[PDB]
Amino acid sequence: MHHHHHHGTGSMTSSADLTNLKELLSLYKSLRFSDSVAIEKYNSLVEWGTSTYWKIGVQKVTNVETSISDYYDEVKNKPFNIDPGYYIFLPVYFGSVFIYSKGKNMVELGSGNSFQIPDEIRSACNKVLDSDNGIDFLRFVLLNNRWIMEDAISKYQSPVNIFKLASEYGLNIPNYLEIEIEEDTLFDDELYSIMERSFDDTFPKISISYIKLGELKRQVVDFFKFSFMYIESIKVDRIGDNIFIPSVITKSGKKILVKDVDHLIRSKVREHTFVKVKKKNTFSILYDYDGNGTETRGEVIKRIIDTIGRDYYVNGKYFSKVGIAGLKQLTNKLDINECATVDELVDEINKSGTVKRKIKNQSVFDLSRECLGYPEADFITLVNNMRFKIENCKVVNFNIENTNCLNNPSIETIYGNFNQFVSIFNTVTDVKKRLFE
Amino acid sequence: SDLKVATDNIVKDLKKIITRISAVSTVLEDVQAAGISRQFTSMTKAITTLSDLVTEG
Amino acid sequence: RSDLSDLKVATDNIVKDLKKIITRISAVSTVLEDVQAAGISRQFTSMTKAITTLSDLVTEGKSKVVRKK
Amino acid sequence: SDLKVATDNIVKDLKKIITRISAVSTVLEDVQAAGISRQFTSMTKAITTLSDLVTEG
Amino acid sequence: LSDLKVATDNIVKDLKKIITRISAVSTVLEDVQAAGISRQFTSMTKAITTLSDLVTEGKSKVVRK
Amino acid sequence: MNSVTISHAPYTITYHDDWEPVMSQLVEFYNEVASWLLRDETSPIPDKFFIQLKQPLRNKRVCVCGIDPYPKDGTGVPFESPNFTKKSIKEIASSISRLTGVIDYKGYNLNIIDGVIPWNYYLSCKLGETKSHAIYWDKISKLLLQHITKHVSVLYCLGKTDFSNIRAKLESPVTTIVGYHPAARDHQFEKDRSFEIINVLLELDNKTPINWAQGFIY
Amino acid sequence: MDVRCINWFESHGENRFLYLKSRCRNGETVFIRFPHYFYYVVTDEIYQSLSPPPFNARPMGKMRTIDIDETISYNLDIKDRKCSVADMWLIEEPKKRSIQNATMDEFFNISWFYISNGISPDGCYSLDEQYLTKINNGCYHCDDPRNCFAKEIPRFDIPRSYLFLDIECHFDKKFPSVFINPISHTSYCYIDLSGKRLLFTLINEEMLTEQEIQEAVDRGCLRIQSLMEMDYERELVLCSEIVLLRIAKQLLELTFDYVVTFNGHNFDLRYITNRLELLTGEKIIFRSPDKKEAVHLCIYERNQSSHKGVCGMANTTFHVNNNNGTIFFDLYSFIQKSEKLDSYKLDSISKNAFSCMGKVLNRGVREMTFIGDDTTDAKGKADTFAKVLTTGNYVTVDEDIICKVIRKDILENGFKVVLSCPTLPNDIYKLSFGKDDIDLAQMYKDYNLNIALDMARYCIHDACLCQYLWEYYGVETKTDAGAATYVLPQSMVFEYRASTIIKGPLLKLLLETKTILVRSETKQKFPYEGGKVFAPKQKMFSNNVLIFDYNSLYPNVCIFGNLSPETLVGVVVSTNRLEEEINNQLLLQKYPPPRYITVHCEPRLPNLISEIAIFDRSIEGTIPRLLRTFLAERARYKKMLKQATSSTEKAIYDSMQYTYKIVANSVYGLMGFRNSALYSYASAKSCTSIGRRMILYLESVLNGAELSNGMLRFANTLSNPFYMDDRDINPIVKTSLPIDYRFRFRSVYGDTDSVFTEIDSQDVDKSIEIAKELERLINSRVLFNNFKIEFEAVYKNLIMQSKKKYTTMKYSASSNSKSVPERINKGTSETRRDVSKFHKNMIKTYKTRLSEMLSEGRMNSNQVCIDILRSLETDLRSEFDSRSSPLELFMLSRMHHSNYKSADNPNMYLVTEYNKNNPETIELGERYYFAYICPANVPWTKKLVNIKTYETIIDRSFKLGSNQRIFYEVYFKRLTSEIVNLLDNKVLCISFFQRMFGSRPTFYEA
DNA sequence: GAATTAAGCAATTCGTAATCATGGTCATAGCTCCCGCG
DNA sequence: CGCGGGAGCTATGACCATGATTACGAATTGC
Ligand SMILES: Cc1cn([C@H]2CC[C@@H](COP(=O)(O)OP(=O)(O)OP(=O)(O)O)O2)c(=O)[nH]c1=O
Ligand SMILES: [Mg+2]
Repeated sequence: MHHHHHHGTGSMTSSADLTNLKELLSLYKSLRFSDSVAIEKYNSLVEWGTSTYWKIGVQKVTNVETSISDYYDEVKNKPFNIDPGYYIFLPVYFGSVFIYSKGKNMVELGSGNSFQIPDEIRSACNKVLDSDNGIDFLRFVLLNNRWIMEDAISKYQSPVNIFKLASEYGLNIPNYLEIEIEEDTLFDDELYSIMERSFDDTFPKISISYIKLGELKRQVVDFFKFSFMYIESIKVDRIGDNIFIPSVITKSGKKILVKDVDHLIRSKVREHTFVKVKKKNTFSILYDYDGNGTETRGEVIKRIIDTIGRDYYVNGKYFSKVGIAGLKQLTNKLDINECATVDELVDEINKSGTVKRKIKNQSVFDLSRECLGYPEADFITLVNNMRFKIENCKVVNFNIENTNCLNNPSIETIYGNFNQFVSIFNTVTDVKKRLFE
Repeated sequence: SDLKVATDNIVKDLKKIITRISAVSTVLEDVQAAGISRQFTSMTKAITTLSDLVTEG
Repeated sequence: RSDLSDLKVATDNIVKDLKKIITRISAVSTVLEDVQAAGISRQFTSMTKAITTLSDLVTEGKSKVVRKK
Repeated sequence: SDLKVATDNIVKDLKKIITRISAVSTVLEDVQAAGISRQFTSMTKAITTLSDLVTEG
Repeated sequence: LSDLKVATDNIVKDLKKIITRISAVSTVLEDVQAAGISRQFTSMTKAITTLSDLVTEGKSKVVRK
Repeated sequence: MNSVTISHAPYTITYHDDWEPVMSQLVEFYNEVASWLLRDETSPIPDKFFIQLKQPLRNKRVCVCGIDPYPKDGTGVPFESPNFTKKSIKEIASSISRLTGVIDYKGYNLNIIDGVIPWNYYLSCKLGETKSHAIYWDKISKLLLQHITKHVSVLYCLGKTDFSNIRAKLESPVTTIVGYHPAARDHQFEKDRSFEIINVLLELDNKTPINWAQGFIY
Repeated sequence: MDVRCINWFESHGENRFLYLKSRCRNGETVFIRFPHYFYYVVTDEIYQSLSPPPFNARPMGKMRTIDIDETISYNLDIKDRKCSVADMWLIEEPKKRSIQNATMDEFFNISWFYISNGISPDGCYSLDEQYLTKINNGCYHCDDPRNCFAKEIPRFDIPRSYLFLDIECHFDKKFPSVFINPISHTSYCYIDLSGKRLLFTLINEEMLTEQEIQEAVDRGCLRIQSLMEMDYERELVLCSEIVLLRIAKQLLELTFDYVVTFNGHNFDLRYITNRLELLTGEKIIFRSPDKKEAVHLCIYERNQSSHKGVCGMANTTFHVNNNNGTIFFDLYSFIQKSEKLDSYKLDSISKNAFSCMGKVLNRGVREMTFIGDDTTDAKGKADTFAKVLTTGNYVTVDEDIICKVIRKDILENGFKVVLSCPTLPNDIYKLSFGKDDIDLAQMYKDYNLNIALDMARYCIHDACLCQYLWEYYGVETKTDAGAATYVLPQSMVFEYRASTIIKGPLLKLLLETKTILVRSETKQKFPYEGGKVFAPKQKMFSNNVLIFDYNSLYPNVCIFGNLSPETLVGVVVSTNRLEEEINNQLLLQKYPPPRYITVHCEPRLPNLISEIAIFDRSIEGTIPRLLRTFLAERARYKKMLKQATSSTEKAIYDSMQYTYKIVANSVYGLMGFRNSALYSYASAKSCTSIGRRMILYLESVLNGAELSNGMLRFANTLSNPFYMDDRDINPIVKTSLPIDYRFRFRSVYGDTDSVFTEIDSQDVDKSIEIAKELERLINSRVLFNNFKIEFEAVYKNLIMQSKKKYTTMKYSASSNSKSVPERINKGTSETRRDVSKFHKNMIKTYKTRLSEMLSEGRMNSNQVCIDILRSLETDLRSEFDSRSSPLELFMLSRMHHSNYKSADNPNMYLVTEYNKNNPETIELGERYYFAYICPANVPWTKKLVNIKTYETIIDRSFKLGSNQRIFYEVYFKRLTSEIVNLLDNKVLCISFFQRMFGSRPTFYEA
């Protein structure tokens, strides 16, 4: 009524509404760069703006093609002439490109999925982001489970000083060649080899990107030749406590590097066949492409697991193995001293308050899954098709109900390792009962 | 039995051709895969004419 | 095998090999028509088995490269 | 015993062809005569290649 | 038969099939030579010789002059 | 810059070409209400009821909407005071001075800003009375404000009670900001930060922000 | 000082006064003023830390403050819900005060005035005059409402005054404009404080010639020149329009208890004040009871947005800016909110309301003499019809032909009416007050004295028809119970939706139970499952179907499970079956099944696979106590419904108990509603989950249940679906039925709480008494705690199109074999408002034909389909060519709103094009008539595209042009579609649907 | 001048629009033979 | 005798028109 307005209107003109609108604008300017949490926050702010004002210029997004090509351009395989000036040279690495935007997460390029990172690297990323707020995102590279901070694209500040600051926080860093060319120089391949050896890295450097001080939208430079050589076999190489990298082997003996297991599947490579490969002077880079096989993704994974070994399974970007999971793997996951008994284990966690708080924060199932190094979705799919007998939060008997998930080789391999999962799960359950009850 | 050993040599040579297709077909571009697909359609229509010849007589 | 670059020339080479085998089976068909018109009695059960197995081989070699997207 | 009866039927069809050409050959006229002559030169080129393939061993 | 157009047409048309079958015999002979089986071509050589004699009689008969 | 003829005391309406789809309906509505409207001594004179129709609408992206002219000394342009004695334009100038830092000004004018059309919903009122001519200007106000919100990106309304139903007076959705009146008690227009909200909502629509310092009169 | 509260109302000025309009036993209207405060509830530490002291602060006692925030837990270490027990204070200031962490701010100051002072708004009070200070004559000031309103005497009757008015305005166009078109007639039903019901119509003498004025004076109509000459006792008074408007101003300025109109705030009163401001400059001045402030009548919009979708504006109501205490009541808005009808124009409401069956005594050439009494229709139907017929002029017979009343006679127990009707063959006919067979604009063109007196009669019929709709809908009793129950002012009762009318008794119980509900985290909405709707097992039912329905299912669920936002212990979710089974085991050992109910729900998120909500039943929740209050109100009005004799009183109390039922279902729905203060996603989700288990349990006992030798055997045991209880679970249950009865029961349909139990018998009486035994035995052995079912009806010839779409003959529990059954349509084409009258009539005709062809049983179903589709083709071609059915048979209805996800929606564009092109405007929430109109030269169109572009809004002044026609193919396609869902032989149906409408028909799948 | 509302979901039908199956057509790459000039 | 120009044919991928499927909102109603 006239004590209650012609229509109920909220406080649409407050400083909180202005802050929400400015946050909505900032998330709109970084829609292609953000994690799914910031996309959902953007959609919540769009819904608030459409409820608050009758229309807004921005709309809800359902799927976003996560690409960072706004600050890049067309890569040229041909030699070209440089412009004079002061330049900032960067190496481009082989591994999967990740971005650490203002959404505080590690965002995978081409999928937009937030990827789980170690706590020290995440803490260094928060220190870098809280040091200066002008940075749009941190271009990260994941190769052989090594988080190196390739680039720090900032809107207002020059990227030279942030790199040593990140190296102070324990972030892995590349070497830099900040030389004023000041003349027209043609990038021959011999100069490219000089530049790559002047980067002084044994890590696989696949392209070179240069930054101008007075110019944004930096350009990546790649010289290569497309090749097709014969593949003898696909082998694995140990890069961690449990994870393995894929690496196809030629008939001659050259090792073509594979980006991830997803790169191995997506190229649809099998033995005794040719591959679409980029050729470099130092090493070999398999090109990123979608293979033209008639088999599906699951059949490709079946053939790959049947080739490299039955005890390997697809664990995110890497192959993880099956072995005996005792107390030493639990102490390796908990990053503490090795213990032989449950008593020494709970005493050691009683010594370390940070590990004890970590055990509080995440549940028994998550601790037992991360100790075994299982993937999240595949293990959830496996356990959601099994049956359990529980006595005092312990698995005294397990049996699978639906065997249709066993067609996945990863799920079948983890079902083979499920006895060790039961052992680790009961051990972690006993640790939780003894420490906090 | 000249036709028998002739078709046996055809089977062996085409086995070599199909394993080379299996070697190169994952990484083919669209236009050359289109060309080899027209070649395989000519393959199929020629063999169905051969099957009609050996069926009707 | 070994190392190759610019695989379109190898594609042209194996297209030429398919041209050779297409002319070969056309030769077989055009002499088979003549030997059937000659009036000789022939038993082609094993021949029919050979054509059936070769057609299955052709289908198996085709099915990897038929459809895009 | 298929190639010999095949070429026997071929040479019988060519016997019929040569007899009908000799029947109609009281007049031929120049351009069609040059056409069948150049087809005959291509045919005897094929015959010469076949003779090379049977004498190479 | 008037104006000899149809006669010339259907003797040109048959010669294409004849040279196709001749190249067919050559190709299947290449196939059975590359298969690795041992064959003898004595009666084939006799047929080639008498076919060559009759077709060079045809060469002597075909000329318009 | 077309013109039409009406039967009552303005006797003509000079209007921009962007006002063309709503003029004949405005002519018939004003012809039916004007003989009752013009008995009262209106707060702008009848010759300046339709000054804002001379303004174009394609270049405007922001509508600054009041419910009526000032009860006295209305000049036909909304929120315009040559004497600069009106309270509403004084608090508007105070808010813009707090936004931009321009404190050395003689007056303010929302008409001289690019992309901003100042609007009165009801185009007149009786002298000394607020919303007294809503009776006469209801249909015209609805028609002309939907015509504005077809063109502008952001509609800004200066009254909580006056424009609570402005989402019902319009039917096509536009970016609507129902703000506090400048003469509201407890200084809610002093705590109002709506011009920044206008600029941010323009940047959300990929539009040029309003440089609010263009309205200052030195 | 004995008063009865009529209306409560706040001062419009800045100095906030709360007023009571009250009436004593002698008939004196007494006004009581109160200082209206802004009420805030703070803790004791906040109260003593207030640097400005409160004007008034009262101790509310030690009340617990519970954080109602729903946190899911992946383990069973749920932290206890944050209960902060503290002394709380009721802070009162005359000005609004922003207090940090002030709780219970969702309630209004008026509800806080009522409940903290113990005042019932529908209450009779002996006021202590030592707390009353007299301001002027009739108005008192009460500084202390606690002790003055302390003696609550029982209710006594008061002489309420009323002003029912309708006006008639001239119009050359389709609609009057207040600037050019005058008011022709203003009719009034004046009801004085002495009970004197005065009926008078003021006729504008400016629209009549002077000879016609003198002729009406000779006929007896009074000529007046001012207000002093005006007599309310004269039935017909002539005046100028200025004198007419000053009489309207004088009447509306009177302190009536109710000024009631139909569409009068939007049109009649607004036209009165606009024309009064135009012609003479005066304003209708409402003054305060203490006369400190005086406001003018300005009709203000109140626009409701929807709470679903994009939350666009969905409804607008119009109200009077009045502060004298008169409840200016628009019946149009009230019946819009309360009823669900095709049209909300006054003729449609009068047709649906005042319908009576009347038999014929005399037949003539042009006159038909109907009589109606307690034998022709139900008791009170004919008395209501006679009351409407006292001022009525036109009666519609069988809802299609309009007959003028020639002579009228009001009997003792009914009516006697002579109607200008063609001779009709049947003995009884439905008499209703529907459409009028006049064209008002044409009568305004050739306006003479006889047309003026006829329109004065129609105007006084409309003004008294406001009174007849006021008494028919029982707005007096509904207003009183809304003041008592919802704890609201009487003018504020109907003009608020669920949340507001919850906020009163919820505040009452929150003060009673010393419970405070607060929120810290953001409320998040997820989609949750609703009631479980079983598929119909059969398309036809030749057997009797017993209907068992839970008595207030979702309220009884929430009371049974103690489903409240604060009694939720926690929500336990699991992403995997290992953690699900571990949480299941520690759930059974941790929470005892008697004290805690663990409700298994579907997950709110895709990664979760289980979701169990635990509710503590040790302390009764706020939502269960609110539901107990509303089911107490519904039970007492159901008891008043069973004790009601007249049909109008039965309709009133049925609407009253249905209103309390919907309010209880809204206590449910507000926990599913994210913007509500009582939002508990776990509680609403658990309520649907428990109700789903209740329908599965009642189905499992009833499906496959057989009766044998007087022993009732269910298919499954009588186990509680949630835990083990002390009652017997044995399905073998002793009846009170004879041994020889051996029948089988099977469930064939279910819908949320209803289960459709098909008994193999066909006798009505035997099925009713066995179903009564089933209801008694289910309520005694099958059901538990507050769960009760009742047996409503036996469904003979139950024709079910789909889920929620059925047609049946109702044999109620109080009915028998010899009692006539009523035809219940539920969701079929006859009930849906987007279905035309031609569509409804043809579905009824062809359903009767299909029932005849299935009851004959002598020919195959394919021949039945052939003959029905041939008759359908003949009828459709005859309607397409002859076009004998008028536009009225094809008028579809739709409500106008702005709640559209697309700004370019065709419906809203159609209404805005209508509002641009026409003087009549369609408001938000208005139901308008639209029809598919195409040019008449267009032939039978096979493929139907751009169908919404052919929609034309039909109003009362719309005439179908010669160049235009009804686009028959759309209605025919929908009609043929529902018939081919009725029929078998699907291939022939596809073939006929392709040869008429060029498309594949959609068939329902069982 | 401001002042805060606002029940849930299930299920069916109907119109509209995006998506896809089927089919017709249209450039287009083989493709293969005829004609011709050196 | 041998290879280029040309022209009819023959599929063949690509593109577009038309109709059937399905998601998707709206309206409505059962609850
Ligand atoms: C009608 C309606 C119902 N509900 C819910 C709430 C309960 C169930 C069953 O209610 P029903 O009317 O069948 O019977 P019910 O009211 O439960 O019991 P009665 O037979 O009316 O006593 O549906 C609702 O949420 N909103 C509504 O408008
Ligand atoms: Mg019920």
